[PDB]
Amino acid sequence: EGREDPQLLVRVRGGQLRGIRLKAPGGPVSAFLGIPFAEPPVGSRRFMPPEPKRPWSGVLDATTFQNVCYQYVDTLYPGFEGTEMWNPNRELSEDCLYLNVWTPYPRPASPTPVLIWIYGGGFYSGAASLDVYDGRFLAQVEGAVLVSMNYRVGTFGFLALPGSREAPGNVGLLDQRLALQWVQENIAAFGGDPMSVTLFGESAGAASVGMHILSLPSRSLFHRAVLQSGTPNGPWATVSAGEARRRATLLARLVGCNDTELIACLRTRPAQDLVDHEWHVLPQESIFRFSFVPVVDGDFLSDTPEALINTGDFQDLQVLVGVVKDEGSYFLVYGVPGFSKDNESLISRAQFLAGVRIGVPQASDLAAEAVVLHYTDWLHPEDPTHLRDAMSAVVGDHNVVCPVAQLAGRLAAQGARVYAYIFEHRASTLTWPLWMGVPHGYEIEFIFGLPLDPSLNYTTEERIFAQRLMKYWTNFARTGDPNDPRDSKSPQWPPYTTAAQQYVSLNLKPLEVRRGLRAQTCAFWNRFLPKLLSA
Amino acid sequence: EDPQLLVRVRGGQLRGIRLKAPGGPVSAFLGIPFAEPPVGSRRFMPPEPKRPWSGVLDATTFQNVCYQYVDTLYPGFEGTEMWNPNRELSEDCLYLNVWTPYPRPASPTPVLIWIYGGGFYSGAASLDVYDGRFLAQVEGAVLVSMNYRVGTFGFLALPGSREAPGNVGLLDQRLALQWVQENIAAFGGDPMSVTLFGESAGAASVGMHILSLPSRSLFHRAVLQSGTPNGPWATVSAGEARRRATLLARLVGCNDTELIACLRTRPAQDLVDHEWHVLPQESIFRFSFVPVVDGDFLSDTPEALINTGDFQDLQVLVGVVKDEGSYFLVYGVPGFSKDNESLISRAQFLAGVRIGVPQASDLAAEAVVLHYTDWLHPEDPTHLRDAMSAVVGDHNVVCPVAQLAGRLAAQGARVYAYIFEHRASTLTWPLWMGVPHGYEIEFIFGLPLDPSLNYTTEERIFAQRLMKYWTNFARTGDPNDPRDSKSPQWPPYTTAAQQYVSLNLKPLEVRRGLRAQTCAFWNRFLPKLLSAT
Ligand SMILES: *[P@](=O)(OCC)N(C)C
Ligand SMILES: *[P@](=O)(OCC)N(C)C
Repeated sequence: EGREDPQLLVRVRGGQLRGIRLKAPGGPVSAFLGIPFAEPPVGSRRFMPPEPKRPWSGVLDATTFQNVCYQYVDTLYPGFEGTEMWNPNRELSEDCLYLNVWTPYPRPASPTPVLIWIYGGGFYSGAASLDVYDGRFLAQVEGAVLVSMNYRVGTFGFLALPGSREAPGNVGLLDQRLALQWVQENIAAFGGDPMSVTLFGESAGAASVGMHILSLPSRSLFHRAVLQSGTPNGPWATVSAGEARRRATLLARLVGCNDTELIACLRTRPAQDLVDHEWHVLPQESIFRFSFVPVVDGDFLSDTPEALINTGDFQDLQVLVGVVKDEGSYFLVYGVPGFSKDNESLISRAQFLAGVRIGVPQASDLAAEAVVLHYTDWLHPEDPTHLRDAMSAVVGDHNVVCPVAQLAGRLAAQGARVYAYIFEHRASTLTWPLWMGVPHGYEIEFIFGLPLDPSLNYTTEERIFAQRLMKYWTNFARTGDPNDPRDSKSPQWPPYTTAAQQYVSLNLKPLEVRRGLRAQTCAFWNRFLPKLLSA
Repeated sequence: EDPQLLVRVRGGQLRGIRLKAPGGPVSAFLGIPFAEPPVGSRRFMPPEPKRPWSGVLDATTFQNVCYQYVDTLYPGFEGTEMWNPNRELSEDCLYLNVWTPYPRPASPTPVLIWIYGGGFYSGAASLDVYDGRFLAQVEGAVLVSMNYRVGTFGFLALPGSREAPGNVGLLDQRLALQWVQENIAAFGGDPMSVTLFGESAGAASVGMHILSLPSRSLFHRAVLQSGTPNGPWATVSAGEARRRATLLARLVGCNDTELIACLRTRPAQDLVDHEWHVLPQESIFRFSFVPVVDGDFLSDTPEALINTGDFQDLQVLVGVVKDEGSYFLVYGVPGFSKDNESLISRAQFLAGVRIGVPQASDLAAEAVVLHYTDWLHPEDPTHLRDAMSAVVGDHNVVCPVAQLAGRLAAQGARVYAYIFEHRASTLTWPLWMGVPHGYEIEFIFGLPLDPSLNYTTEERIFAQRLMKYWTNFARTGDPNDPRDSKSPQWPPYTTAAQQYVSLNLKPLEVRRGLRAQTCAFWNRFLPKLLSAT
């Protein structure tokens, strides 16, 4: 050193880092990108828990995003922004256990609340380095310290032979945990406050956040939580030990491969081979089902999430949870026949009954009859616009909206402070057709405040709206309360409670308060439908 | 010695009485016998035609009420008493009444035939609310009502036996309908335009004449008020009828022939004493002796018969009241009384549902609870009390009606449907019960036109409307008033549009779908649940 920017040299437990000064709309930020937090999980370490990163010599260059974890790359719609935005934007490699830090410039003198992002991607994709997770705006505008990590997805992060030493499963969850530990020990170097760490994540990121809520060793590593459109409970976020064993051994068969012999053989397989067969192991044709997800191992997850939400003590917990207007529309184009991004997708009753078997793949004939009976509009039972929307509702409700209600309910009753939202604003830029409304993931760019970049084409009300949301989020991280402590003018977001079940609408209009989160419909999914699966 | 009051029917001569209605005189022929008294060896037997009589039979007074249970739940309360027998009980009860305009119509007049309800265990054609003087006078209708056997006497069956074949109460009705084909012309009725109407078990009876071929030649149109032949309460299987019959026998100290002989030796009231101890479960809106699927009167189940029948040349008017379920809650659901407001608890609601849906398995019971609970206020007692009412009304009346209306329309019938929402000002039941079943009858019959009865002046205008709808329906097959416009028309009920009208003080409002979501539950899902316990 000697001739370079003094604000950009930091020491962490493993060594020296050089960050980069970055432009935000309203001024500069500090970014430290691609800080390794684990030994590269390669070679004999594939399928295994992360090991802490051994110290390095010299000044590690932390000025660019690092590798993205090895994963499936979607190609359904080439050139199409709506899908491309989620695709890896750095080299795919198994050597991907890196994390990123954004802080103000200059770094703050007093310790600042830390927000840690956990990306979604169904546990088979994702990357901390996508544009919509750019931490600079929350860093520049709200003075937050934002941290995001890569964690292993797909087989690499989730293939499990439960009980074995060499593939215990949940290791992707462990990468996340290791990055949380890294934050505890090192964030202060950046002016972060380790005693004020808030996890936020969306979809599998949200289910991830909830796993950490439910898993004791993770508990001491954060104080507050945000789950956007995802839950640790529900039909897709976990598999049983048996089922995980089953998918793992099938995948092994499909590629050539006593648990030791099998795993050892899997370890000799090229990464692309596992990705090529990843999708062939699901018990039924489905949507919103993923092959390698967190397992109920009786270790990380001591019991099913359903059990742990019911019987856990959430005394100390402030939690923000919510959903987008159309949780189910996105995946309809991936595998319900009838549906497409390129037309209105008006479907028939026949296509709807078939769609229900696909969106609720674990349902018997009777259970499905019940779904179809519930969501049919008996005045207009053949009406293709309603059917198309009912198909979206089934998928959205079953996988997200009702799980979120089950979670919000149990948490509030076990003594947690819960704030709930439904996000209803469709981006003016959005490239999915109108019929899809607000698909999951499309609140993210607002929360992170991307509309503040005047080069991005958002409307002026969208720029103001983004600021509102960044304020809710960072207020929540600061205090456990999304409300602005002075500003009593603006309508208050009340806690969600079992008695009143209040939540707010997030759109361009001021906060409006509503009651019951699809209460009638969720009684179907959460209370009735389980029992109809004891017959 | 008025010649207007003197008529020769096929069996001989009758002398009527001149009665007064608010706007003029009416000729009444009360207690005309249409069958041999069904007594002694005729108990449980089909009715035989009344033998001809000498001289002039006095038909100026209501005859006896068929032998039946009498309600004593709230002794001296007008709400219950208005349904109790207003004449002596007797097995000698097969009589009918005819009201006609005074003087007797110049040309053949459409006939309405009324069939009382009472759960097939009670009722009488002589109650004040079935008084036909108003329809006869104001609208010029020829109105006929008959007594039919009820309880064990009308409905006890040992199916297959010669001596108690079941459905005789219904055959009583059919014989009274035959009597009308043969005799109504003498009173200036048109036997070629006969319209049945009935309420509750009476509506079910109307529905069975629809589904029973030999009855079809005896009327041309039907009105079913708050009841249907299909659904949980109106029929029983042969197996189940045999079961209750043999159990009633055992209970009163008694091979088919031998068993019936013994039953015939018992005093009427001994049978009635044990009428209510034969039901398989604690229940409400369930009744021991009801029509039986006998392969004779009813060739198959009413469900089977409405799914496949051909109803091309049939006009039908069907409807329900706003609160079909409130009435029976006080008769055996803990927490319910007419005296307080019956704000019930959640536990009372779950136990109330096993009583309201007695044939429901544990899982089906739960589906119902989970459906009818308002999840925004799971434990509010007002909601829970109203949901209880709705479970019972929906399961027993509204959804069966929706089902019938759909089937009839799909299979060629011309159907009109209604919900009745006006609570009578004079009603003596508490407000929480709303509009209980049967409290439309007094309006259709035109009782508010009696200045002495203390109905509001709006209620009188309402009653006039209703009488016009019903009699227009009898005249033409269509309840709409030709002379009259814009304001608005009553559209036929169809499977596509599902249009019905609200009947209340405001002008007709057209609505679509009759508890459409909730009836999909009862009519489509619930059978599947139970079938797979
Ligand atoms: P989420 O992670 O969204 C991206 C696939 N999810 C739908 C589980
Ligand atoms: P309806 O006949 O009325 C009985 C008092 N019924 C509810 C079956």
